[PDB]
Amino acid sequence: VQLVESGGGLVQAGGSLRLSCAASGPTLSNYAVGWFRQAPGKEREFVAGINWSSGLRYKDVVKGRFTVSRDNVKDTVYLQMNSLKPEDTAVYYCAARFGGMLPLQPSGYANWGQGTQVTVSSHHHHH
Amino acid sequence: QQPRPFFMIFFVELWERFGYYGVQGVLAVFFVKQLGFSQEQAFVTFGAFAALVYGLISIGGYVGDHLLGTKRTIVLGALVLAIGYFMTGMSLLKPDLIFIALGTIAVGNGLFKANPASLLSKCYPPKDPRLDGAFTLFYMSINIGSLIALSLAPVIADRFGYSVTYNLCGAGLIIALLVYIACRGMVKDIGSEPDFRPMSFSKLLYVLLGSVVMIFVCAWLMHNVEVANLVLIVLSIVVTIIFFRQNKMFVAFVLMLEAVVFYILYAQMPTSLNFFAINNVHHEILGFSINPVSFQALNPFWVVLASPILAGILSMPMKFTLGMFMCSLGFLTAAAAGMWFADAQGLTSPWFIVLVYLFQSLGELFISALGLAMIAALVMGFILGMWFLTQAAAFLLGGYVATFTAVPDNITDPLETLPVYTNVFGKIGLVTLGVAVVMLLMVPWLKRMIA
Ligand SMILES: CCCCCCCCCCCCO[C@@H]1O[C@H](CO)[C@@H](O[C@H]2O[C@H](CO)[C@@H](O)[C@H](O)[C@H]2O)[C@H](O)[C@H]1O
Ligand SMILES: CCCCCCCCCCCC
Ligand SMILES: CCCCCCCCCC
Ligand SMILES: CCCCCCCC
Ligand SMILES: CCCCCC
Repeated sequence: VQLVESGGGLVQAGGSLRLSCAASGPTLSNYAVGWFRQAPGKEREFVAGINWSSGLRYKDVVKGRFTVSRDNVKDTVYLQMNSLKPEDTAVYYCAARFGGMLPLQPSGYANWGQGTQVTVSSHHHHH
Repeated sequence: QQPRPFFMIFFVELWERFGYYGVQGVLAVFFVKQLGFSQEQAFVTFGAFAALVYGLISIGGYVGDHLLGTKRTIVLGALVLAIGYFMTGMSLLKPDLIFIALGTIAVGNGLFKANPASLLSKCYPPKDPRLDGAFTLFYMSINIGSLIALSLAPVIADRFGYSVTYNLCGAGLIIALLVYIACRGMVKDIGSEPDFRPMSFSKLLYVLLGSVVMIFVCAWLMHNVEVANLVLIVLSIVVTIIFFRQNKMFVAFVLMLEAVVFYILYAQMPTSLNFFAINNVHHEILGFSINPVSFQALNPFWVVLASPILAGILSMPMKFTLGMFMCSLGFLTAAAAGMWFADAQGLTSPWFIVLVYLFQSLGELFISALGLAMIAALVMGFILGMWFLTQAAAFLLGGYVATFTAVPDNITDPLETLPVYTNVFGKIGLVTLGVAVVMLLMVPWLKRMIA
């Protein structure tokens, strides 16, 4: 019913970061967990998610780069973000909806994490 | 307002129904999530469970009337039921137990179900005016227990696990048993004839042997639904043949077929309508988030509110017709909500499901409350057997119908599932409307035959 996100931070373009979502009283096992993100000056948008029975959904621009997965022993859902790009910079939220569906809009989800800042710098080493 | 044993029976019934609906409300989800069944397997296995639960009700009236006594059979049924619930809770340690545990619930239900009502009838002198009201309060008791269980059991299973939920079902049976034992003095001169002679241990052993055998047969049938299907098919065609060989019975036959359609539809609440709420309805109403499995509680909710009102408010075949029209409208409302009133993300307002369940519950109050009561007005033991057989078949058919809405476990987009639900519910509603119209047309001839 309340999700705790961890694992945000600052990373250079082309790097990787892993987000994790854990719940407290309810078992996250019965929930589809969607990851949303809100960039500066735009709306929350669905990024990626996993339903209660391992079905996956992804936004087009993160396919082949982000992987959502679930550890049902630790009752945790993970977002592994590889090949990160500056335009992936946003506050990321996990959201949980009972069952097998991952709706695209925030109103489909009742339970929300507080949000974790992810920043991707164009930084690269000097040649 | 009522005799003292009325309140004992009211509360025994409440707690027994609480245990049963605690299982029913979560069972299809338990199959899918805990046992890894596909939705199709889960729906047909629930259909088999429900068929056995319903069909075995025929045994408990005979056992209570003629073998052990009403009060003894209430006690025995409650104990077998409690054992079944604790066995279901144990099935999480021992998964291989699950079918045996469900068979124990089915058989326990078979022994128990007919007997509290029989007992209640004997609490009143034979032409007492309060009987009708007492039986309406009895139906409300069933649905208060069901309302509490269908509301809370999914929440409990989500927060503490299935073992706790099922053990609490068992605990509800234990406290029904405790309230009976504490109030035993209120029914010392109330019972069937065997209740007042010493218990025959011969008959008790016959009942225990037959019960254990039935528990294993039920387990097998629920594991192998493809042969439960043929068993009920051949039993149905055969009992139809022997009914046709042996005309107030013909009206009983057509009313039985109408009841079959009703139970096919009623069987959708824990299966297809349950997963429809899960997948394609918003899980928030009046600003509160809820577990969507709890939406099943809207059926007893509407019954509890509507049974007094409709008690305050043609005759037999027209009431049946009205109920069939109500059920048709419940499913047409579901279809319409999905076809025209969904969000862009594929989700519909829960107020449409509130209305779906209002329609379905009104159908219930017109049909199933007032069915075998005036099948008993047209009629015997053979027709009771056929009644329970055909309605068990209806639950098997209902599981099969539910499979047309089954969603593969990899689907995650509500816009993929919504047209499946809408196509199936719309076709159910159109067929049921057609059946209601033919019922309407036959009402005058039927009503003549009742004369
Ligand atoms: C239409 C019938 C409605 C049934 C009424 C439900 C009874 C109330 C539940 C017990 C008290 C509330 O306890 C809790 O509260 C929050 C907000 O209320 C609800 O919601 C929370 O838990 C449920 C299941 O555990 C999750 O599906 C839900 O997304 C989560 O946010 C649940 O209902 C209940 O788990
Ligand atoms: C009211 C007396 C209780 C009788 C219980 C006897 C149970 C006999 C057990 C037979 C085992 C198969
Ligand atoms: C190996 C799993 C077998 C489970 C059998 C459970 C039987 C318990 C009897 C009370
Ligand atoms: C009134 C006592 C009923 C006894 C039935 C118990 C059989 C195990
Ligand atoms: C009584 C109708 C049975 C239909 C089986 C397909």
